[PDB]
Amino acid sequence: HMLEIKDPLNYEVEPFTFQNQDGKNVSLESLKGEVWLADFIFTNCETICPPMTAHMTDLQKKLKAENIDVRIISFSVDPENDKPKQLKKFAANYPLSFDNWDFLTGYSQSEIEEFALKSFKAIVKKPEGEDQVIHQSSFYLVGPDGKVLKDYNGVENTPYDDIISDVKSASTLK
Repeated sequence: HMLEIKDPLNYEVEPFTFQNQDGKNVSLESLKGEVWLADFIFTNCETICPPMTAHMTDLQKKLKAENIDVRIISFSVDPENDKPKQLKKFAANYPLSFDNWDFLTGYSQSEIEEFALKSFKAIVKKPEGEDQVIHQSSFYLVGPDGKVLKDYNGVENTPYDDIISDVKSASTLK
């Protein structure tokens, strides 16, 4: 045994309704039941170079097999300055497929705040990100209830299973 008997997570992402990069409305309603993948990023600074979305892009392939109605959601970090147009432009660089990939607006950080706080601690307002600034591109695997059950970090080094698990227990063992 090491980190106990592994790093089970249960990170409940509070349901809400969002608009995707198609201007199309989607809620957790459409995903709760399913094992849907999640991430969140900006693209505003950066030239495009590291394997940032590359992991997601690679997994988009696998997704065909997982498809059922699992979607890989990807919400905007600081959507006021970035905006879904930047995610679109970035998707025009990282050679990805909207195919079965819901890039979500979230809208103003006031809107994004409570959502991303509860869900992931991932707001931009008072904190800048004190972690999710430099080059993080962490996966979440969001379970059927809406609780996350695995993470990964793509570029390895800080897999985020371990951290989110530890935070899970430390919080109040969700």
